[PDB]
Amino acid sequence: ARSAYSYIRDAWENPGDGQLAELQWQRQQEWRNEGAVERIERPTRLDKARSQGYKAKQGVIVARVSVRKGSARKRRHKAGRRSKRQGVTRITRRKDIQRVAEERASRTFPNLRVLNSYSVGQDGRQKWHEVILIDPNHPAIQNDDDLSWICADDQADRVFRGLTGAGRRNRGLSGKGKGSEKTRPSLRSNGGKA
Amino acid sequence: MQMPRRFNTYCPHCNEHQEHEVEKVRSGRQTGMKWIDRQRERNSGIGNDGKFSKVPGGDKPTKKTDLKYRCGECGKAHLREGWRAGRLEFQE
Amino acid sequence: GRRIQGQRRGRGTSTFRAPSHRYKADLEHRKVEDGDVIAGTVVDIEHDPARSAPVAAVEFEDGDRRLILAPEGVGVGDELQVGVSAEIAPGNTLPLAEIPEGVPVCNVESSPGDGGKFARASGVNAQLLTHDRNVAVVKLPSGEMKRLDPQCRATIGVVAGGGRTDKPFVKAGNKHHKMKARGTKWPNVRGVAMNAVDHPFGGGGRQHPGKPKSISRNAPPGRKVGDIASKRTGRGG
Amino acid sequence: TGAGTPSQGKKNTTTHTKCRRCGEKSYHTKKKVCSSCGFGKSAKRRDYEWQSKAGE
RNA sequence: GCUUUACUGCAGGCUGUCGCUGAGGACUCUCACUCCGGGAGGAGGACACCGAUAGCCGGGCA
RNA sequence: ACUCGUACGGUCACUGAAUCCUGCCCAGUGCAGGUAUCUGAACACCUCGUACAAGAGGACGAAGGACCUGUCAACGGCGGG
RNA sequence: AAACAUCUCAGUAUCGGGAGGAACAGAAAACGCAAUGUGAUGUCGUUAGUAACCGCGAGUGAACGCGAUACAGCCCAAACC
Ligand SMILES: [Cl-]
Ligand SMILES: [Cl-]
Ligand SMILES: [Cl-]
Ligand SMILES: [Cl-]
Ligand SMILES: [K+]
Ligand SMILES: [Mg+2]
Ligand SMILES: [Mg+2]
Ligand SMILES: [Mg+2]
Ligand SMILES: [Mg+2]
Ligand SMILES: [Mg+2]
Ligand SMILES: [Mg+2]
Ligand SMILES: [Mg+2]
Ligand SMILES: [Mg+2]
Ligand SMILES: [Mg+2]
Ligand SMILES: [Mg+2]
Ligand SMILES: [Mg+2]
Ligand SMILES: [Mg+2]
Ligand SMILES: [Mg+2]
Ligand SMILES: [Mg+2]
Ligand SMILES: [Mg+2]
Ligand SMILES: [Mg+2]
Ligand SMILES: [Mg+2]
Ligand SMILES: [Mg+2]
Ligand code: NA
Ligand code: NA
Ligand code: NA
Ligand code: NA
Ligand code: NA
Ligand code: NA
Ligand code: NA
Ligand code: NA
Ligand code: NA
Ligand code: NA
Ligand code: NA
Repeated sequence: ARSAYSYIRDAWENPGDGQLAELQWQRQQEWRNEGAVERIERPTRLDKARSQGYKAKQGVIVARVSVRKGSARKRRHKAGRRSKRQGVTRITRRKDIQRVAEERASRTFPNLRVLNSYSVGQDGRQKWHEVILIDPNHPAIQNDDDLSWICADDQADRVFRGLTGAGRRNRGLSGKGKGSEKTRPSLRSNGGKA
Repeated sequence: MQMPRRFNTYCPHCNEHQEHEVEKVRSGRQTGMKWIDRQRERNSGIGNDGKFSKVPGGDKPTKKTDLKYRCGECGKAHLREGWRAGRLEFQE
Repeated sequence: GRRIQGQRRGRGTSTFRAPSHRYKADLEHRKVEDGDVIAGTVVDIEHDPARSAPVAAVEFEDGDRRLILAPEGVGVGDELQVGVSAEIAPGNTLPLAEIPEGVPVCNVESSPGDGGKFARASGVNAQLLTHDRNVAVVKLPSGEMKRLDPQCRATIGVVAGGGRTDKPFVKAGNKHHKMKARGTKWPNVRGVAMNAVDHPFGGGGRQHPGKPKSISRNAPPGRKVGDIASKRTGRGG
Repeated sequence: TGAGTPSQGKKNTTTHTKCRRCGEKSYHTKKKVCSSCGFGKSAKRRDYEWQSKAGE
């Protein structure tokens, strides 16, 4: 039969309807008062967290991060620029808000490593995301066959190098075929054209 | 100048002389779906849009004749070279 | 060109800032839990560097010593009261509602409890005209009719130091001394006396504005200069 | 007053001094910042790619 | 470098529209949101702010 | 920032002590106000088109413009016959 | 580009953040010599200055496949406990 988890998920397909709607209308009020990075005891979306690697266990941490909505906060040119480069208003960043959020979280917990993240809604001027981080130094994790991989040296600061899930999709690495000529194996090896 | 609305002349389709009717070519409406229409949208962005930032040229003092010759029997039309004419009016 | 003077202002550099460290007190009404039992005694009359007008030091029953926006006719020893039950005499503060009409008031609050915003300069005064269980129409010194919450506290009387504007500075030196006590760059160079690069009115073989002086409300900073969105100009008509 | 020789006489102010971090006489004692290594401004040592030719 | 009713654009201002955003061509309300208030509470209120977009102005700037 | 500030304030400009004074002009340009009607973008809406879509057209119409007015100690003007 | 605005120089110079001895990628929601076919990923040779872009100007510019190098394939979430 259906898992209870399936219900959390089914609700989040329409965060603007039903009980979840009223729930969000309430939470955000408290959220808008919390900081930029708040550690939370339990994931707001259990199904999603667990689906992404979460585990009620020592060394596993979760944090909700808030980020402003919209295009790039850019300063206008202060020297000569051809018309093509005089833009300010329509310029958008190449890194999506979710990655920004994943980075702000990881910096807050210097010793932890990003595992994954998911959205938990947005009001008119900001978006919230919950990030799952892991303590690569806690033995409870170094002995977990399903996570100890994140303990390796080469997984250090993985979020800042785009090795995250959101980091990899944003890098255009989803497709294995047509369209990924300039993305795989990396954007930089392809002269930054993807 | 003046010109007959109908008159006998060669029909390239029938391959034989017949009465044709002369009419000025009414411009057709664009669909906005040609390749050029797509390039305009695609290539226009921040700053100058190259060729798409240009505007309508101008006008020659007198235009050439722009007519359609319709074969009175087979119903098909053909085009001819035009000649400069300040004004062109039909007779009947 | 270069940013005009009006633009250098906003950065808030020394030259444009007010000598705040040399100011005495931020003149605001007291915060009473409620009751009116709040009264104090005028202890001294001091000069307020920020307004070129006197201000009065007052000691309140509850040991509180604070400077206050002094209305005209307040002396050392006088007893002032602040509350809903405040007596109706010069220097006392109480909500517009409890104040009788036709009585001049000063240091009027825009929002009940904001401490007072209107009518605070030398010799000015507001005029409470109408009441109601909702609106308290007051006429500010500019001549405008301002609808206000009757719960807004105010002070009875006209501000002290009236008539300060009647005497001419006569000389540059006097202007200078006053100017030094304000957040303002002085003296003033005319735009038309500048170079094209420094001001929209600069340049030329002779001095004259380049275009018309009336500028649109929508004009951008660096260009909004001269007669801003003037509905009319001159004296004629 | 000449901006040259005559204005050189007023120069008796001490600004740049031996730096505690790098040893260069670039520590600005007024700003408490080394113009050479970045001490006082950055934990990381000051360095730029323009300090050498682009392909070197 | 500078100017302007030179060409092309870019900030900025004004204005419509969408999101935030809710209850009963004009209107009431309160619950988001904003502001005043130490607080209780007051004012304002689905507007404003902010995000997006559209039209106008736009040598302030390239 | 102005601002420990509140129109007897402070911002933006012009002229430049005193004395006697400061005429005529609102067509153009500017600014501002109004505006029956005209013009006026996008979303949503209606029609056609497309098993959908592109697209074409319609209805509505904000600021703005037309149009009207105010204003020269606003840019400036004050001739020929 | 014999001017110049798209284009080009170039995702270069330079700047911000970070890893390792190598990084990154990686076991198909692939390919599409259309097949009764191939079978994770890098890289080298080629495909090819071809397809594609472009005031269709000047310029710009891949991929599949093939020949090689080296080869390696697995773990969760959920169902049921
Ligand atoms: Cl990380
Ligand atoms: Cl013709
Ligand atoms: Cl003054
Ligand atoms: Cl194949
Ligand atoms: K260029
Ligand atoms: Mg590589
Ligand atoms: Mg453009
Ligand atoms: Mg104050
Ligand atoms: Mg004066
Ligand atoms: Mg000063
Ligand atoms: Mg002057
Ligand atoms: Mg000069
Ligand atoms: Mg200028
Ligand atoms: Mg003069
Ligand atoms: Mg003059
Ligand atoms: Mg010099
Ligand atoms: Mg506040
Ligand atoms: Mg220029
Ligand atoms: Mg050239
Ligand atoms: Mg050419
Ligand atoms: Mg290129
Ligand atoms: Mg291919
Ligand atoms: Mg297992
Ligand atoms: Na970290
Ligand atoms: Na790309
Ligand atoms: Na494109
Ligand atoms: Na001038
Ligand atoms: Na020059
Ligand atoms: Na006029
Ligand atoms: Na006029
Ligand atoms: Na050349
Ligand atoms: Na040139
Ligand atoms: Na081009
Ligand atoms: Na083959």
